[PDB]
Amino acid sequence: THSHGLFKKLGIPGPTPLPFLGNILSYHKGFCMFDMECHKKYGKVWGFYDGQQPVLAITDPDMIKTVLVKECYSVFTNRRPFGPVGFMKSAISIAEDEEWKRLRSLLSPTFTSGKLKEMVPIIAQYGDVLVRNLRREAETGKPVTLKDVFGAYSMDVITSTSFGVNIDSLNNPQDPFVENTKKLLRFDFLDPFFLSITVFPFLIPILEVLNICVFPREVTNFLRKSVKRMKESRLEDVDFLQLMIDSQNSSHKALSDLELVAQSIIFIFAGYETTSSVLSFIMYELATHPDVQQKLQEEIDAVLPNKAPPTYDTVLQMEYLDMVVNETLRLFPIAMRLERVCKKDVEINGMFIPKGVVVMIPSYALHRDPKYWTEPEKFLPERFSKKNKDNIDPYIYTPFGSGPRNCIGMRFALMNMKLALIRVLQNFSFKPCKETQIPLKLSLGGLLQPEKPVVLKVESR
Amino acid sequence: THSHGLFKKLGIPGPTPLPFLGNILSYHKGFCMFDMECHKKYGKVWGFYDGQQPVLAITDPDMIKTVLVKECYSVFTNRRPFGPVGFMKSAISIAEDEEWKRLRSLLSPTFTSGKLKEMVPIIAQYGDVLVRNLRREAETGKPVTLKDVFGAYSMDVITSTSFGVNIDSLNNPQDPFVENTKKLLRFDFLDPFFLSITVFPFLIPILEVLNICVFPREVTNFLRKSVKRMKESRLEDVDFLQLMIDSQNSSHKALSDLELVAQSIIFIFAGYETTSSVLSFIMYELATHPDVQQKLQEEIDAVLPNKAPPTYDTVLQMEYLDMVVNETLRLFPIAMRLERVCKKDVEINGMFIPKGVVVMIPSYALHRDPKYWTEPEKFLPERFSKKNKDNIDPYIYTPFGSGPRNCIGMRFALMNMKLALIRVLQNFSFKPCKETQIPLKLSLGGLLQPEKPVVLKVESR
Ligand code: HEM
Ligand code: HEM
Ligand SMILES: O=C(CCc1cccnc1)N[C@H](CS[C@H](Cc1ccccc1)C(=O)NCCc1cccnc1)Cc1ccccc1
Ligand SMILES: O=C(CCc1cccnc1)N[C@H](CS[C@H](Cc1ccccc1)C(=O)NCCc1cccnc1)Cc1ccccc1
Repeated sequence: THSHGLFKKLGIPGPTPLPFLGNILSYHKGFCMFDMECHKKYGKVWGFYDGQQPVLAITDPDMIKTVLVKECYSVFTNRRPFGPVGFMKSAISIAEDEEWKRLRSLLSPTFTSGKLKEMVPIIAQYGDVLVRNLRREAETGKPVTLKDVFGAYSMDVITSTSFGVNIDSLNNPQDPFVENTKKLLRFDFLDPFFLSITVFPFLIPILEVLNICVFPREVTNFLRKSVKRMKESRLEDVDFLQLMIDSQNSSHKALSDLELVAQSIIFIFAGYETTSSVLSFIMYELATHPDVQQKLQEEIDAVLPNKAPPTYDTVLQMEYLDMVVNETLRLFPIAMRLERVCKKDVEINGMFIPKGVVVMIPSYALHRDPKYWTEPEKFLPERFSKKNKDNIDPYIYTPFGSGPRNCIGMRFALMNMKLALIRVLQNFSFKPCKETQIPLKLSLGGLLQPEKPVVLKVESR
Repeated sequence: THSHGLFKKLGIPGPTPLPFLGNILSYHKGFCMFDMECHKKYGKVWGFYDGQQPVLAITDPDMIKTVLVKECYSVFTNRRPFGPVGFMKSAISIAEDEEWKRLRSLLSPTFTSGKLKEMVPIIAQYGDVLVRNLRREAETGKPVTLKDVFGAYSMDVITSTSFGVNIDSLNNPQDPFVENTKKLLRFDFLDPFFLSITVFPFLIPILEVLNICVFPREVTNFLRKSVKRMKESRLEDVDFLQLMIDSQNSSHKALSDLELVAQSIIFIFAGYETTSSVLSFIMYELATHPDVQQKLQEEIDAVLPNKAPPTYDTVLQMEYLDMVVNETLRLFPIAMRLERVCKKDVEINGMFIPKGVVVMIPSYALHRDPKYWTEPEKFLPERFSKKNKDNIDPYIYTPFGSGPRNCIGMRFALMNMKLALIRVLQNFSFKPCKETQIPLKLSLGGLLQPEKPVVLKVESR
């Protein structure tokens, strides 16, 4: 209990921390639930201890804007440290302060709406590959596991948009380029290893000296040379790698070759498990709400008659599609929490925040708060219609974060997912099976994933 | 050899580092000598590795000013980290960045020339106590160990100028207030413990979690309550404690009670072993250069006839006294090195310095460089006469450092030592004994102290 008396001093409420452990025994239900209960017992602001690390939760919308936007560069610039990360210290999502601001500048033009429009015909091709692999499992006439057919598509989109490799991953389950990227899995921070790091942060330097890394030494070594091969095989003869190779031919130093590999890995990590997981939560909400699934299939047939191919402009045209995606992200925000490290002794919105405190925003707990959402746990896509979309505080619904450090690929991800939904709904309908978990139970761990894999019926239109 | 390829890349020369150990095996001769040899083999700029920590030495005067003065706040603000320090993180000599700048502001008025003039009659009283204890060892007619009679005086000056306690330490060898302060000893950074920290910096966080501290848990606990007792016994009824208690009755927050204890300990640490050690090196240079000792005794008798008591104005009046003190500090600069941590990727005086590099200035090696000193190893106080004192680059001779982070007590220390020398030379002469080590050999460790304790003859005038 070295720093366990800080919140009691400031008068901030919170649960009682055990020595050394702090409040980590409360994670037995998961992040999403320890947050909802704390929002209940204590109100708009409270605190707790991840081991000896004090964490200050905030739920006031005006106070959130100061953290994420206003005092972002001056105060709350970096995320909660974690390791050992090895060379992935150069990834944008991990870099801090000034190294981060240089990386955010060198990679921001990579994610403009102009570059995204040139990636659309490439991503659309794997929508067609997604249909043929789903039509073979539809004539199978038995339940189809979503995260396998969506994982194959998300894998396909990543390998092509980031490196230019074009593989049918579902029909090439043993390709070298596919074998490595499947070993990249989302970090479970309530799992044994990362919990020990939370209680023993002093062990992080020991692991760094042993070259141990949370990113496996082999998948990283496979890409560190694949890039340097492609940087010397494409050279000389619209992928993320090309845009980064173009960037180092000009804040204010060019992207290094190892920094190039770091961002490529972070893009694969980001677009792989997120795209396939969100697409799973959407089809579960459509199969259990056939009214929604039918209405969306009709909007798709109006913009794209004769099962016409979707384009960049035809996708941004659909609004009920954007309503369904936003509503699913409300009930299942894959981030759950937003966090920033306080680097100074500052006073925001009338409250003293000392240096070293981790400020946290419980996104999951705010997405299901009745103070802003009518019938929160119900899947009602009408909240985001242009009639009611104005009653939504942009600092309560933050699926992609907010401020200068929000998700840099928010819009590649939306385009990637909407293109998949359109082609899938132009050829199939989705019914619930007997083994379909209803209602869906979230995993008690540190990931926003279903307890049991989603299984649905798939029929051909 | 994680970061052992940095200097080889930049083209900077330096000795070959072993894996993990780096260049630490070269410290078998000491700091002062590994520095002189490196100044020889490599020139004006070189580098080496304290374990995995790269250290860049610089010896160009214009490049030193940028580090210590110009880019001090922007780049080279903090010293080389070391621990575990516990609550002594709040000491000014240890605090970093903005916490340091706040502490330097709150304690700068404590060390003005105005406050020092009010401390003179107090310090002068223990000059008289120094004489009587030396006159009893003069009629003993046998060699007198200097660091025992000067340690008693330096102890006396510290307890009175910092807390107001007045003890004859040499005749009260068992006083509670004297027993604790004698347990404070200068850190030997070439000793087993601090060398292990250099090779295993990842062990510092482990020791911090076990409340282990390089400052003994007992001497610190004795002063942490002695202050809070005196802060409640003097309250309510010219010491360093009073000036700090006055400071917390006004950048820009008042001094905390624990921060008060931290600075008091750093003042005791500073003024104790330094004052007694420098006074030992001076009397050794006077006893082995009787021409100097006689000339100074005559200058003292001109300003202060009839063994008149020295005052603040009569001390600043003497110039040969100031010449002797400066020349002794040239041959024995107790700091040996000046160091700063580079916090940015900067380019100073036409050289790229990457982040995380420790910039080092070899003070001992520059004080004995023939490129600026004629006959460097000879004790010639005439270098600092107002005739030749202009041929001395203020960035080569830096016994008290330079820039915004120089020694805050440079001038309390000079006044403390000169007052002792005057009273001692007004009553005694110092002859060398048979056991007098001639020439004096410095210790092969990490401290600038004699191999054997200095022993001299003392006769009454
Ligand atoms: C449904 C899909 C996705 C969602 C919901 C999502 C959400 C988020 C959230 C909540 C953050 C943290 C924002 C904050 O801390 O304030 C974030 C950061 C980030 N995301 Fe995403 N993301 C998605 C997909 C992607 C994709 C496909 C990429 C591809 C490059 C990507 C790249 C990044 C990066 C680089 C960051 C860190 C930005 C920085 O630190 O400067 N994300 N995302
Ligand atoms: C012969 C006596 C002394 C000598 C030669 C000496 C020399 C030095 C040197 C070389 C430095 C480092 C400067 C740098 O890093 O640029 C320093 C720092 C310092 N000294 Fe002294 N010193 C002496 C006595 C004292 C005394 C009596 C005090 C009493 C308070 C004191 C207080 C300090 C402090 C607080 C610092 C750190 C300043 C900071 O980090 O802001 N020193 N000294
Ligand atoms: O720091 C923390 C908190 C540490 C902690 C917690 C509790 C206790 N003790 C310590 N967690 C994130 C840093 S690692 C993040 C992990 C990840 C998330 C989703 C999918 C794959 C991988 C990652 O690799 N992201 C790459 C890019 C990406 C991934 C997903 C969506 N968009 C973009 C912070 C973070 C969260 C979300 C998004 C980005 C970063
Ligand atoms: O950081 C370092 C380098 C660490 C390292 C080295 C090698 C390898 N790996 C790591 N060393 C100093 C920080 S501790 C200093 C120690 C000390 C010196 C003299 C007397 C008593 C105590 C201290 O307690 N000083 C208090 C005030 C004082 C003491 C003496 C003279 N004036 C003022 C830096 C420092 C040097 C000199 C002066 C101040 C600070």
